Amino acid sequence: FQEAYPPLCSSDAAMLRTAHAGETGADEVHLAQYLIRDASPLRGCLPL
Amino acid sequence: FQEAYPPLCSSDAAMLRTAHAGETGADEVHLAQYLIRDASPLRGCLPL
Amino acid sequence: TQSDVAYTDRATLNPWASQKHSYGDRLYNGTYNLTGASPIYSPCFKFFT
Amino acid sequence: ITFIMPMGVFQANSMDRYTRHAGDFSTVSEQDPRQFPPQGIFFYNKDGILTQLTLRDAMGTICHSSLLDVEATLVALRQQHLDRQCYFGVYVAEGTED
Amino acid sequence: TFIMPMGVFQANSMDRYTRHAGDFSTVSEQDPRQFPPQGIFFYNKDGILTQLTLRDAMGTICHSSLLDVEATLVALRQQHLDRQCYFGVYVAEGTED
Amino acid sequence: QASVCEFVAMPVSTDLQYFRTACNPRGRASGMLYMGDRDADIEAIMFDH
Repeated sequence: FQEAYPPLCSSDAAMLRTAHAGETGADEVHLAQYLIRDASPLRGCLPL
Repeated sequence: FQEAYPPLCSSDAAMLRTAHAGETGADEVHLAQYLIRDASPLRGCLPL
Repeated sequence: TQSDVAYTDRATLNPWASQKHSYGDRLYNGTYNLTGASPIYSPCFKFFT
Repeated sequence: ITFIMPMGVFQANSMDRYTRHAGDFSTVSEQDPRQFPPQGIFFYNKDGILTQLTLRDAMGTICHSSLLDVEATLVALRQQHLDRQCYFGVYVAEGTED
Repeated sequence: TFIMPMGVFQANSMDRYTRHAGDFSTVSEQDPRQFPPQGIFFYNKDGILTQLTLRDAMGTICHSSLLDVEATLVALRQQHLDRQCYFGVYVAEGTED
Repeated sequence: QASVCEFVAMPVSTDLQYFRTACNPRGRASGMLYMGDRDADIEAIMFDH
């Protein structure tokens, strides 16, 4: 099938950690430091 | 005869994407741009 | 000269308590037996010996 | 089916200077590109992740021929009597021997 | 395959957009929070992050042994360009002028 | 266990909707699937044009 998609990502001083554990707050851009959200296997794997 | 179908928009979609996929942008508008929307058939299929 | 086996990005988080004879190791490692006469249990004794 | 479609549109009736929740597309300073016209055309194609249409083409396109147009259209409406209208002034001349 | 990008800063200036507020900038007066991205604090199995920030320069880019220019332009001496040309080209030695 | 990375120097500013559309690195078609509309010139689709 020849490809690869991008993820539910995280980790800035503005966007790194879990405090919340599930699916968190929800910004979707601000200027020029990013995060990234999911596109593949699991709408629900990674719980800490 | 005469009349018309549609879907849901946002043009500065700097009124388009923060984190949802569901029912998100509906108050028509944010600063000076043009934020079209939604009235042909299918509501809520096929997540983004 | 080699790996931190846990977090393989660096040698060791703090270079003050991880070398052969660093301050941390000279203070708590049971082999040197610095705190033998102290009757107080040392909670980090098991992490260094 | 058919539909129709768009580039940025504008309103007219001067009735919309409102507000709801805010500190806006504005910085320490005043007026670079924000009190201004929208952007345009883009899209969002097959299965979940949107697409551009900003600034590139109408030039294979209206250098076009059937617009200067005068034979057959006016032709197809020849023969009446043209509604109340006279000069306001259109004729012309050459000096005035004065 | 999933495939992970890691280097740029967009020289935008197109798509300003946003989700959060005035809750926020950093501590004092002037508002630059304009960091684009450098390399990567990342996790592992069961508690622990490691970091693909980069800090040996030391993957790929510059490399040399494309010190090697007879074969690919073995796709550049048997197909054909568009001519650029012949006063197209001048800085040299004299004519007693 | 083992892992190995394949980077190729990606882009500052025209696009984050192909950072929104996703994929294999390689980028635009070579592959194999839909065949037929002529076959034997195995030199000129990702080697000519």
